Amino acid sequence: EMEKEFEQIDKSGSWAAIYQDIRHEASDFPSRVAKLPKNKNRNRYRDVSPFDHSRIKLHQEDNDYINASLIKMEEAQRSYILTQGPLPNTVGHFWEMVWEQKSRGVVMLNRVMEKGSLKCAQYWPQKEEKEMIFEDTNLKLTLISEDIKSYYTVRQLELENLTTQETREILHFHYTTWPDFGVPESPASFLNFLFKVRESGSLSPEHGPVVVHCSAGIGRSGTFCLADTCLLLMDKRKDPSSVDIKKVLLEMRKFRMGLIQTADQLRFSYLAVIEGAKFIM
Ligand SMILES: CN(C)c1ccncc1
Repeated sequence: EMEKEFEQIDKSGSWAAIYQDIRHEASDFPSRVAKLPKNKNRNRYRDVSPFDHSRIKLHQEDNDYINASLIKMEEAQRSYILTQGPLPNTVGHFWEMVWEQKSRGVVMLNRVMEKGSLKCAQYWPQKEEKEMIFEDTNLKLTLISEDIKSYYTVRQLELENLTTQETREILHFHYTTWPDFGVPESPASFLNFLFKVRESGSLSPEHGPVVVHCSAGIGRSGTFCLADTCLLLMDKRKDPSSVDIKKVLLEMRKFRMGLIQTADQLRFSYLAVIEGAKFIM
């Protein structure tokens, strides 16, 4: 059981050590398309690249590249698209990916400004009456409603394909209170937020995979997917204590590099799963 293993690593202060074992054990696959010089401007960080095997393609014949990975968890029957925070020049690409993959939800785990720098372009409208047109991808985006709570905001958006005049409702789940440094003290607000995304039906097999992002799409984004998958595996298995969080993280790293950036994020993920398991048992 991981609750016991938590006290072990904690009392022995071994988090840096576990985390390094995971670093060394993690898959390494080619990322050739990401490093093409034509794609340099489409990447927020030169050291964070999708693997060729798991990358999302845009359907535009011109240049199909976006910094986005499909994570398929076969036993949990859960998929996720992890992506970087959009750049000023890739906001149209982001929404074209959301349109093509038939996603129902976008989960955002960062503020647009953190530590006095832009972590992300402002890629959605701030006012009902000021909609956004992405000329490069022929899409229109409208704010329908916005529900601001203490720890997170939920927004209702209409995405319209100007080419075919089809429209879809997108839910934007924005966690607003992840601290600039370190991790939340308690995982309660994060778990609440994750249960709210689940309730929406954004994580359901009826729809395309949820799109999850922070700045790089590996740290906070990793914690989100890891917690959701582990909790779902605990519902599904005859013995819930058979779920090894290190095994699940390693399976997820076959699909995108660097998921969980720090030993703090690893500790927080254990804590989120352990606490979440109480609300599930
Ligand atoms: C490469 N990169 C992070 C950027 C591209 C375009 N505008 C601002 C930043």
